[PDB]
Amino acid sequence: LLHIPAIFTAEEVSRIRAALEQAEWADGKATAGYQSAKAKHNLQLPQDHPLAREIGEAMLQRLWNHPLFMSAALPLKVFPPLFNCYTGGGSFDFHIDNAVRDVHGGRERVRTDLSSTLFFSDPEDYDGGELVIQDTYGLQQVKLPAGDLVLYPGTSLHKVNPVTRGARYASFFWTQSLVREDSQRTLLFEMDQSIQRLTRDVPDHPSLIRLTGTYHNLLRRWSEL
Amino acid sequence: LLHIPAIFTAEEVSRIRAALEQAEWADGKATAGYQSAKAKHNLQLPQDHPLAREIGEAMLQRLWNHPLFMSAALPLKVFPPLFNCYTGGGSFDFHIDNAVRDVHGGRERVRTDLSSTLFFSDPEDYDGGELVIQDTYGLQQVKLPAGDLVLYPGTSLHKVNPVTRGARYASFFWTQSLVREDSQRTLLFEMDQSIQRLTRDVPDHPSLIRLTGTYHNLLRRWSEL
Amino acid sequence: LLHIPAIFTAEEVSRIRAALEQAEWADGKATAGYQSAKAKHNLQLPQDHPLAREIGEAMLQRLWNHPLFMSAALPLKVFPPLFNCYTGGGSFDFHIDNAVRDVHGGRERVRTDLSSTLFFSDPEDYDGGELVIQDTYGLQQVKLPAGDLVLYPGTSLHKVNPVTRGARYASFFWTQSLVREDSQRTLLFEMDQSIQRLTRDVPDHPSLIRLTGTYHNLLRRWSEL
Amino acid sequence: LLHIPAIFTAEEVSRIRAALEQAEWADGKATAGYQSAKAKHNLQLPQDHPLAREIGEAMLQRLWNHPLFMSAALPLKVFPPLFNCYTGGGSFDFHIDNAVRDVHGGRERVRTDLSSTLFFSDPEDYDGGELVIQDTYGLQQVKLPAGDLVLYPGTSLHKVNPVTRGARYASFFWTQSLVREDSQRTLLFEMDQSIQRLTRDVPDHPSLIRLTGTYHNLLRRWSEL
Amino acid sequence: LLHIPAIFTAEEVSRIRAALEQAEWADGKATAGYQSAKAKHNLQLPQDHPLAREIGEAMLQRLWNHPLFMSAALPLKVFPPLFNCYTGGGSFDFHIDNAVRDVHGGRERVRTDLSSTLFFSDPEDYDGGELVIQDTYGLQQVKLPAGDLVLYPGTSLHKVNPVTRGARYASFFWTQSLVREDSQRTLLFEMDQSIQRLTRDVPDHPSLIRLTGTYHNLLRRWSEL
Amino acid sequence: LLHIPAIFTAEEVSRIRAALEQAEWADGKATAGYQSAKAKHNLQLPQDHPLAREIGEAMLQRLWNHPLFMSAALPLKVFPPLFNCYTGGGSFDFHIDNAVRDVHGGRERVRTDLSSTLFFSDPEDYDGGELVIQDTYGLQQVKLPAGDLVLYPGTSLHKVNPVTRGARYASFFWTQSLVREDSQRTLLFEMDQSIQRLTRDVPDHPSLIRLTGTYHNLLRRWSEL
Repeated sequence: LLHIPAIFTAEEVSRIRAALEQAEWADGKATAGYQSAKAKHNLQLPQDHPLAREIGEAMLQRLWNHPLFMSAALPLKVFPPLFNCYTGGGSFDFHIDNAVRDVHGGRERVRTDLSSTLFFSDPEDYDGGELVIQDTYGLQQVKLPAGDLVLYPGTSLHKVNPVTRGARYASFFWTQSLVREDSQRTLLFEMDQSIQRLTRDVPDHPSLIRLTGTYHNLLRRWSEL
Repeated sequence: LLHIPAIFTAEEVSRIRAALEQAEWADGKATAGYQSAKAKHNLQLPQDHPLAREIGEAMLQRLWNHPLFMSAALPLKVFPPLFNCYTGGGSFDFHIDNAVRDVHGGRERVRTDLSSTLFFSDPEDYDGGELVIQDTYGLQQVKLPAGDLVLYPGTSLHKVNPVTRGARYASFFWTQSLVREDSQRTLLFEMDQSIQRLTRDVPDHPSLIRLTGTYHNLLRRWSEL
Repeated sequence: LLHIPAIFTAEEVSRIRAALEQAEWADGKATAGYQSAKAKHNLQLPQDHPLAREIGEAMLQRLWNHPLFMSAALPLKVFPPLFNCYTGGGSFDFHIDNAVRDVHGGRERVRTDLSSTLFFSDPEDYDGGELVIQDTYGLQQVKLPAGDLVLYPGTSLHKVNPVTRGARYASFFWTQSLVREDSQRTLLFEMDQSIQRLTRDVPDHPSLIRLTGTYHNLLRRWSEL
Repeated sequence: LLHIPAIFTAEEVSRIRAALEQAEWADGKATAGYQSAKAKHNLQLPQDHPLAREIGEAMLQRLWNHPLFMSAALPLKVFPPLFNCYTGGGSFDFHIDNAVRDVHGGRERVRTDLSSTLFFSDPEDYDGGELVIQDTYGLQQVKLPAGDLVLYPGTSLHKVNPVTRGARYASFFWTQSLVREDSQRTLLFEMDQSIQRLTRDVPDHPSLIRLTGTYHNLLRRWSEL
Repeated sequence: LLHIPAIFTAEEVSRIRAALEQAEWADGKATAGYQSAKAKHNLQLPQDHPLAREIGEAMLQRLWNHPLFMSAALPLKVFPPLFNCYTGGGSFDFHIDNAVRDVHGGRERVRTDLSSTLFFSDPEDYDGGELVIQDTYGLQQVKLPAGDLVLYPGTSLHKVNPVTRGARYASFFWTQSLVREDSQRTLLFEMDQSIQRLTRDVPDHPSLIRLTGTYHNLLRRWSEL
Repeated sequence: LLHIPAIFTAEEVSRIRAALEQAEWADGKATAGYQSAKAKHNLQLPQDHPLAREIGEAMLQRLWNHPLFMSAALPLKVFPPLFNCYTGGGSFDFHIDNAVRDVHGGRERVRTDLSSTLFFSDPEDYDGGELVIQDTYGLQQVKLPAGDLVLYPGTSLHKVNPVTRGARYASFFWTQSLVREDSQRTLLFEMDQSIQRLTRDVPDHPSLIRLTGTYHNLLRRWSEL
């Protein structure tokens, strides 16, 4: 799990949450097939609601210009972000995301390599509502400050606990990475961090260009696009 | 070889075949390059003939909504269906399909993972014309009722026997699957039928969600798009 | 990080630890290459020590008959277990395990797909000594009850904190799995657990034999031996 | 499904069957696991039976000298052949073969890439006893002349129908190929046959040496050993 | 390195060079990210300069209809060709190309499997300016006649030596191949040349269709699109 | 083509060549199979020759302790070195090496990932005898000083030109690498050189241990053993 903070500033988050608080919400089951629909009991904006289209586009521009998201996710496709609200006991029980998610009836299709939640509500403003991620050998609970993003592989079973007080607004989306295998992405991420550290401490060292070549030749071997 | 019956109803097949019988046909060697053109001796509609465009689109809408085709083929791209007529001795001797088929000057290009024939003529309405498929260790002959589709891997050498009486009308196309390797697709197909059977017999069993998670993680590992 | 408890019984662990307390120890910088030897400040038994070979053989027999270890590790090769002691400030600073470890006497070489530590000391009897495993975006600290084993991928930088009070006795080793990729092993492990759960609940269901066939076909696709 | 005829001569087959007719048989439920032993209702020779070891060695010598078996199977390991008898209603209901079979003595483990049955009984001499191999979209039944072998991928559920009259004697085994994937083995097999055909027809052609290099380069890319 | 001569005729090269000589040149550092920009000291046309768009399109059509380029490169994407000029000491020190190059801010993104330079200056018309390609085990210097193309893998470190007299005009671009691995591309290229040679010497041989089938099944196995 | 000089000292080379000059030689066609034997017109020592086994063991001990050979070849298996003599017009026309070579004593089989020739004769002492290696787009000729080794991928057609004056003595062998793919091996080799250069210039840099971890994780991903 990668926590990427402050995608939006505090004033931006306040503006976005105010619009979400005043939006006309629809039943969340519309974007789930008949299976995980049994587990989904929240509210969602329609995909092409103008607020969802506007903030989704704003999220994409921020993420494509975030060095941490670019390095760790190596994004190729970002599914148009969806917006949900858990309140009044709303929840999303344990489910796996579909391997391929269609956009506008299959115009674009996104392999769900990575999943993400961007929190638009303060953790003090709702009870429950934790994003619970279950791996093979353990569980992780995530409840981040408003404006922060969590990034985790699409291979995990996850759920959102019921919200028992207040309301939780967030955006969620999937990313198809250039690099499908998470162990390969993390290897590239760690190697890039090492190269960045060496560039600061000892720039102009001839081994840096060759290690950069190694990094990009790995990307050549592994990138699908 | 997968036989998918009744893509169209009997009344629809009668309408489609009547239009095909009244269409203006061209020499089939147009679509074949100067290698398999020596083996191709049939009639074909031009690719953008309005009948070929109309029934091709109707064909895609039915196939995209057919659970058997969706599960077995896992389609990503469907080449715009071509339409042919074997009559008066027309035939297509043994040939292999090109690995990549270009659409409209290469705007889209389809890797020919799977081949398909949709029969529009009754088997009783023509002699010969069998679709003969030769794998490494044997041969299969296919002559299906009108409205039925045959699906088979693009890796095989195949031919159409001469038509010595009547006329054989059919559509043919290739599919680029999300999953390139046939053994991977069949594993996924078999797994899905097992999960479908368990959902019927014992729904809400907690292992069903996890096996569905397994299926989609395999699709996540194997899907190219 | 998989926790496999009670490899040995509490009585057995006491006998093993008592023997290790009376053993003659060697400087740990004899079995790590000169580089990781800079980070190594602990005690180790020589690989030809009879006590190390005796306990190591007992560990192998237990592990090769342990369903949890067999399923999660899918072992092909197990490097002969080594035994270390951390006491009086002894530690092992951060290091990466060599990808291929040669076994004394030639012949065998083990790809270090999985790492493991079997704890022989009670956690309350020593201070510090935690096994710290560095992830891409996380730290994990491990200090398990005596007789328990931790299994983790060999792809991680790890270390052992200094033991300030008491002594920490343990065995460590590496495993070459049939399945190299950790994401594949966990997928197989999860699938097997789901099948056992279904086998208990609804036996003789025809989907069990087919899903078992799916499991072994995946093992057939992925196993290297 | 590849049929390899006349591994042994007719005279040899009569001697082998006569010896097997006079041998002391054991219950077949001693070689397969619990799940498969439920489906197993036949007779088998113990793996240390001298007749099984003598005939099995004779099978290995013939198979390793057989150009057809060598090319289509590309064998790396052959599991020591086993011998069974189906008579008096004996059968082996549907089952899948374990992906990895351990050889007595502990040292060797065979990935079951390919399955094989060598028939020692005349098909006219017994009723039933068909080897039924279940495909994704088909069923294949095999009942071959005495002395003939069938070679087929280990990825299929298969069974043997009850023998209602007479007795069916056969040998079965598994092969770990150099080339794990069946589509790769068939590609190599077809390519080698084409080269041999060209070698007979137009020898000394400079493209023969280069295509042979292509064949071995593919074997270099795909062979695991 | 593949040398493909006479992409353009002598008269066409003269016309193109005259326009390049009269064009308004900009600093090259624009296309170089902040890294290789320290190594880039030449002149480039803006990407959408009408001369760059016109000749890039003209190169595009010539290459798509060139049998040597189609077979060796197996192109899927061609980055819109860039145009540079080295003069007055201009050079490009050692650098590695980025694995993924974006077109117009990411509408299309090209994996840089292959790199290419098309020379528009006569070697006699400038001093220095050699394209130097450093492999693991050696260096190659390329300085080709005007109108000729060089094709080489994108995995190499390369540079252009300073031009100390005259001026060097050229176009450069990258190609994403259908087949990512260079060893797979060369195997296909060599095998295609063998099949072409056999078709000339002995056409209508039944092994040619099967080897062509082998070639296309390899392309089916390896092509990404 | 990697050139590894001075496997033996000049004094050692003189003793080795002096022994080979006095040894009893055999027809080279006994080793190579037909087709390759058609192109083989040289002398070779039998594999049970004591001089071949003595020098061969000396080569193995030197190579296994040579950092350059260890890094570039990443050897898993080395085929017992063979010894040949070219003189009086003796030659070896173009040929590919078999992908899998069996070692005489049974048991071991070597995938011929890499080829090598150790020169025991001074290049001035014989005319001709060049080792010609044919690439996809070029030819390389090798005639190295006595005691030097050439290492090159096993994927190439190669030959030895006739020796018209003098005699050429050499040892040749194949290596199965831990890493099958040549592009992977060179990537690892280049990465290791970059790490070693950095280790000398800026030791104790925290990026060195992490980059070493990256190297071994790549080795963990790619090594087959």
